[PDB]
Amino acid sequence: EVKLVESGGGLVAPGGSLKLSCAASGFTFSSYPMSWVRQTPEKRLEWVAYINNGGGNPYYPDTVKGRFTISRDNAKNTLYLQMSSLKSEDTAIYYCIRQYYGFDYWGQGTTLTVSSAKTTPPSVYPLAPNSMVTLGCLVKGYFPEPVTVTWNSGSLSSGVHTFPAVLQSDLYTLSSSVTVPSSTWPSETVTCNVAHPASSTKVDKKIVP
Amino acid sequence: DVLMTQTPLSLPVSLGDQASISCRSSQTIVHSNGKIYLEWYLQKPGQSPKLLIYRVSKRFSGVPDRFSGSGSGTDFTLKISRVEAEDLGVYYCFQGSHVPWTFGGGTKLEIKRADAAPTVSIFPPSSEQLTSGGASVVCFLNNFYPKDINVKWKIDGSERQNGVLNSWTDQDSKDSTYSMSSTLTLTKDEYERHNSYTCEATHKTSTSPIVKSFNR
Amino acid sequence: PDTRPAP
Ligand SMILES: *[C@H]1O[C@H](CO)[C@H](O)[C@H](O)[C@H]1NC(C)=O
Repeated sequence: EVKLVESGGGLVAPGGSLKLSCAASGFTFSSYPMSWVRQTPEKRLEWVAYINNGGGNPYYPDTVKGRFTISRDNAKNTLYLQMSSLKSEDTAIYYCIRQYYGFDYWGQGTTLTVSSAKTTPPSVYPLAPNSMVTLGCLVKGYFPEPVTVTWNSGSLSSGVHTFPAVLQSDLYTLSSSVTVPSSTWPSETVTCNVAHPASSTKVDKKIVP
Repeated sequence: DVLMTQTPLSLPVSLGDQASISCRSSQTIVHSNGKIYLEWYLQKPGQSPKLLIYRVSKRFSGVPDRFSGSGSGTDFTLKISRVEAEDLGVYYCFQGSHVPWTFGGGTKLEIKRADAAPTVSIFPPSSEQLTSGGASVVCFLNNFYPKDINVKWKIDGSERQNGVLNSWTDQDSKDSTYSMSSTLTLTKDEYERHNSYTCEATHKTSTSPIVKSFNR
Repeated sequence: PDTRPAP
């Protein structure tokens, strides 16, 4: 199936260190070289590391050379990226990649934020008010990004879109909208599930009329 | 380093029509072995990038026939022959011939569709937030096109501009629309000194605003 | 042959 699952992201002070992990499955891990690519808040893509199938030829751009270290454990089917002397410019989503023809398969990514600020978990507020009804969730006052918002633990996938977070006064706020048939609600329960990994926090808010 | 420069920055296109995305390198990008490692990646809203094309013109497995890459020297091109709504997102070129490997800046592909009016919903503050001392009033303007839209907040019939925060989605791949939310933030003390709250959306689909209100 | 060469 080929699945790559990154982990270890979060908030780090300037000058600090942090190591990312990536769980590889669905293929013969030891046969393929691997790369890390990062995407900055400006949505620019930067390649940051390469390593061959056997764990050799570690290569880096000069922007992270001497600070970043790629490594792998072919027994555990894991790829690592140790970081140190972190700067503001390292803040990004970091993607694990199985490489062959090009960057063939990308993980979903894990987020590093380099900042002196402190972690703040979100407050989550329900939004409640015809054959079709629109409900919502207000996710207010968190730092850093990201949060993931899901509805009924994933069951409600259609009729859902989440608005980009905006920074005001050093905290993020976003909203998520879901639309269901009037029959569906409040006859049956509709719950907003918010995850903030940097604070290791999960909130479940039911939408009551 | 090799600089990869993309053209245009944004590209509007109708369904079934053709799109062309240009890439320009700051130098030749032929590897020591004589081959050119120019790659095309597509990042759809909310997703990781995905490979479409490597070696200038070779489609990665699964990529439909309508994606075609070409070029040499410093000029390279991606063509999409019959754009489908699912093709929207940001396209990146990439050179893998010389180190450091480098990406272009990206070209956003936008789908043109028929003008569509928003579906407006206004929401009052929750009791949970009112206990924290704050009071956000929220308005969703959902599933409209084109992206540009105006929202006006009114408190007891009077316009209110300060404390408003608006946020647009990326284009939806299913229906090719946009949505946006408007959040008016007030203190608890201020919210309870008034009763009538209104958001009205003005869109090019009507000179008449779409008005939604609540009391208390 | 088609794979991107190592750095
Ligand atoms: C491309 O990568 C593969 C995967 O290991 C092999 O190393 C192959 O030798 C490479 N091909 C070229 C042209 O260097």
